[PDB]
Parts: sequence; structure tokens; C-alpha cells
Amino acid sequence: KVYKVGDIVDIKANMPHKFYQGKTGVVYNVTKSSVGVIINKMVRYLEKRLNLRVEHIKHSKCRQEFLERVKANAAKRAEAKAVQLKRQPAQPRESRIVSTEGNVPQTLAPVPY
Amino acid sequence: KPLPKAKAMTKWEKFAAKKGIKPKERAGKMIYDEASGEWVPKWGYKGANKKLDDQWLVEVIDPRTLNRAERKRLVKKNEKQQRRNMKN
Repeated sequence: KVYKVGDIVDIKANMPHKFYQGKTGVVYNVTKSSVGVIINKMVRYLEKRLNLRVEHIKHSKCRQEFLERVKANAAKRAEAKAVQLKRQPAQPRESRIVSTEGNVPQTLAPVPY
Repeated sequence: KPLPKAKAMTKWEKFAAKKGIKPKERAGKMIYDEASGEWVPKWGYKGANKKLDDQWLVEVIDPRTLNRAERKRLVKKNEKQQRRNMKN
């Protein structure tokens, strides 16, 4: 894959020589042998100019959700113009009746056998 | 043929005699590579000196190319010293 400056990639390793696996950064430089990634670190936040080979780097899908939500909201607004687009946390479940006719409650007897 | 007893200090033996630098024991190639469960001798096969090239992050132009250039410069300096000593 042709990585480009400013892209967001995930530092995934395939012994260690360091412990930066699972951290995400933005590409600042690219060359044939390796791709340059900058990772922010606290001392105020400092920065590290990491350089890694393409073998241990992959694109990050973190911004996919943002773009998808933006497009969906735009489409919904356009359709409704003919709105409550805000995301909502999982609301508590409402009351519902349960029927034991098809399933008799069994005392599992934690023995269990 | 004449005796092959040619002599030359190479400019190193003179200093080693002037200073108290005893000759190295010349133990062997094996050297412990910390942070790993392998010895990976200093030189001779899969040397640790080549580890910097095979490792994955080189924090602080590719620095691996810089290290290779430094190795080439050191080798060329050694060759130039050998040529200078041969000139004598």
C-alpha cells in the first residue's frame, strides 16, 4: 500500500526492541525503506519521531466512523428537508412479560450433576 | 627464497608499547545479547551489529542507511590505514 504523509496508521508488530505496539500515529515522512510516524507522549505532551518499516504498519480505520456518520447525517437531513441526528447512549430496557408455558423455570442445582 | 622475516609496526605496536595496553585475550565471537534468550555472537554469523537493520523501529532519511554508511566509512578507514602502513 502507498502510504502518504499525514495519513493515520496503526503500529502493529509481527525480539521486540521496544514496546510501542497498539499505538496510533500520523505519518510525517515516507521513504522506500521505511515510513516515518510521529507518536505523542506525555512528559504537557511531547512528541517522538518514530521510523518504522512498512512490514509493521497498517492503515487505521478510526476516522471511517466519523466520515460514515457525517455522510449519513447529511443524507438524512437532505431527505427530511422534504431531525434528531445526534447519537444516543444505550437506553435502559423497558418492561416485557416472559411466558413460562414453553419453558418451565428449571432449578439448575449448582452441584451440578 | 629469502627469509620472509619482514617487519613493520603498523603504527599500532609502537603506541601499544608506549602505553600499557596489553593485547586482548581474544576469547571468541560469542557475546551475550541482552533482552533475548540467544547469544548471537558479535560477529561471524547473524551478527548483532546487523540487528539495527533488521529491527522494526529506529526512533531518532532512513537511520539504517546512516548506520550502513558509518560501517562503510569505518571499513574504508581501516583499509586506508592498512594502505598507509603498507606505504612504509
